Amino acid sequence: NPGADPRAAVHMHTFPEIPQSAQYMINLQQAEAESMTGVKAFNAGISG
Amino acid sequence: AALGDTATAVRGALDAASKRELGILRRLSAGIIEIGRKIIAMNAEFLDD
Repeated sequence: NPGADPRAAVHMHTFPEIPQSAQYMINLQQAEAESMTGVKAFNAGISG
Repeated sequence: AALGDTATAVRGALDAASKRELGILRRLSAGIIEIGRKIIAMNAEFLDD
């Protein structure tokens, strides 16, 4: 029907957006643990 | 730290890590040496020619 263009009339929900802070917090915690122990474990990424 | 920007800039990190591991390694080695000395002492007399 007129007055309702599909791009606003229909909507397909998707996953929400993760904010840029959780990534930073995880990286900070992992780096702190690695510094404390002293073994880098070649981790937090590809084992290589 | 510095997981790859210069050949020397990565040598320091592994050096420090190994140097830190060395102390624990030495403590465990001392324990093993003590065990060995006790074993030698027991072999001295309990065992036959």
